[PDB]
Amino acid sequence: SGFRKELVSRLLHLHFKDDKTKVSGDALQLMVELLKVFVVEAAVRGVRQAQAEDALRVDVDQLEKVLPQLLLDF
Amino acid sequence: SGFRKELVSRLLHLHFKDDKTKVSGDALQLMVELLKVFVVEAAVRGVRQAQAEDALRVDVDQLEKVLPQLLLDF
Amino acid sequence: AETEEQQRFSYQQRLKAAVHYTVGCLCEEVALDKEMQFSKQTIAAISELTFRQCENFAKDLEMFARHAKRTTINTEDVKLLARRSNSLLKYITDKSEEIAQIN
Amino acid sequence: RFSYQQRLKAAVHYTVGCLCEEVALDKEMQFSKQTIAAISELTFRQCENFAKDLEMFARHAKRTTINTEDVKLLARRSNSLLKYITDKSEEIAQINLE
Amino acid sequence: KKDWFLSEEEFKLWNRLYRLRDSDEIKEITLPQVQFSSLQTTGIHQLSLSEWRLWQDHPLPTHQVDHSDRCRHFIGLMQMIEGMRHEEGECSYELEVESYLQMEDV
Repeated sequence: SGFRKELVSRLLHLHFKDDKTKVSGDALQLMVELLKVFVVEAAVRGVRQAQAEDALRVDVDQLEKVLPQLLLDF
Repeated sequence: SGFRKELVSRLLHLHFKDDKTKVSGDALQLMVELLKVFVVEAAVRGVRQAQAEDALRVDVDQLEKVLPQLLLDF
Repeated sequence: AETEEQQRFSYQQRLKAAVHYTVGCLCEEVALDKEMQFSKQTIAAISELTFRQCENFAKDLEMFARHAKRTTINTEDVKLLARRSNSLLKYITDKSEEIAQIN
Repeated sequence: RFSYQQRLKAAVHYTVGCLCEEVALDKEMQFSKQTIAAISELTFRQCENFAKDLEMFARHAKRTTINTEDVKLLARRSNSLLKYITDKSEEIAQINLE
Repeated sequence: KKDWFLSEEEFKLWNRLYRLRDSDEIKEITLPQVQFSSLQTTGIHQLSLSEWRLWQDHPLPTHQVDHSDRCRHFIGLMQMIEGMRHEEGECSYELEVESYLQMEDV
């Protein structure tokens, strides 16, 4: 799967401070990939954390322990 | 009391990838101020946490609690 | 004002829902790969995380652009979002050169 | 003896030690030896991020010499930080001019 | 304005007041130095960003530096996580959002 150029574009324009701000086609397409990598990194770090705890599935506890760093690496 | 511009200048140059990168005298003065703010911010926030626990001294336990929100603020 | 808020809320939810649907799919693949499931609450958290993270990306891109005088966000501001990690930057730059060609 | 890096860190460590001493006297609170060392590590690493970002921020505006704008971009996330940095620039502009 | 390096006196002060030693309980203090998973001790204290997570669903005291946006996003995320930590059946977030899904966006 993956995000769509249109969706990602609506998520960015949702937060821009200057209504004159635009996004190039390549930039938007690059973001689609970046957002995908972000989601996988979180999901994968979650697995790591849970495995380091000998847990069987990723719950919100393991996801919490990887949050701060995940936000700092971005 | 604070960081010497001579040190900060060598602190930054240590991490530049390009041997041409330079730092304006004014930006260097700003970076001297920035580093202080960060140290004092961490120290005081550690203090506020030792106070909340009615401890007598700020230990790494008190520091680690304010860490995520500290790093995220910078 | 009471309709402008309800409108802003609906639209937000529309976007949240799309992110959430997508996040669920991406996590589905990670589950198959690493062979381990995610609680429904973990997926929902990752979704909200991704949603709010888009705000950070957006406001940064806009400023990185204005920093280079531009009003239009291009491919090199996106790269500035991935500076923290060398491998990350390398991966995004690898995908960037790829897009450029065909695009 | 010491690598150029170790001496940079010891210098940072000592400065941090003095700054925590002021805070200790002002706020009436003692710092553990380990806590000061910790803040020293945070600071030295925080400086690596600042340095790399300035370089890229500058190179982003096609400049080779990091300037005041690059520092303001560093503090973009905090109103307090940004306010101070901009004010500092002002005080710096006044002192620089004259 | 003096040297970048510590003077004789400053170095003596550092050695006996601040420098960590092998005979100390904590010989060294390190920080994560992290990795990207998807793309690929003793006397040593690794600073943790996750051990005090239950202190994180509330905005912490500030001195001179206001909390940033991403900080508040983080706090709000920790709050959202607390609310669905003991669920308790179908996800509250799922039902809260699924009714707004438009297949066109996906």
